[PDB]
Amino acid sequence: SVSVDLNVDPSLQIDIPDALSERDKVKFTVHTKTTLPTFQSPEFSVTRQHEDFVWLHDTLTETTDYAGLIIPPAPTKPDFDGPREKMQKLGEGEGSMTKEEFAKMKQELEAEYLAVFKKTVSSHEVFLQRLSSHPVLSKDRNFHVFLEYDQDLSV
Ligand SMILES: [Cl-]
Repeated sequence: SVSVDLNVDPSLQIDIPDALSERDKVKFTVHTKTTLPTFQSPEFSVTRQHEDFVWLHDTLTETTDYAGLIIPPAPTKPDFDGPREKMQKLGEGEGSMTKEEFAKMKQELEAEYLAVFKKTVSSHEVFLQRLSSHPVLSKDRNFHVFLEYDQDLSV
């Protein structure tokens, strides 16, 4: 009854193995392993912010030679407004609940926050993996710069 999709020595693999939120602004570590000779080394990482993924998506959709191609959708902007607001209300209510109840609700809201964080990391990673598997878009020079250039694209 085994039913397995097998991957053997893939040429280009991109993941986001770690991410940082600081006052709800996210820095994604974008990590590439590749056997392709078009990259400057076989394994490397860069830091990216959401705005950089939007730059990349916009650059690809504005490339007229890609009119016949399907560009994968941009990841959505991280949004922690919900759990953050609940945290602010909770903190204000600390005096009104037992220490036990507070600590339980605190850990629950932290779990909420983490779930939002994981989902956005998913939105961002899937986008890059969809690009990597496209036989044309994976070769795109702007996609390469996005993966390889270890400086802050925004500033
Ligand atoms: Cl952000």
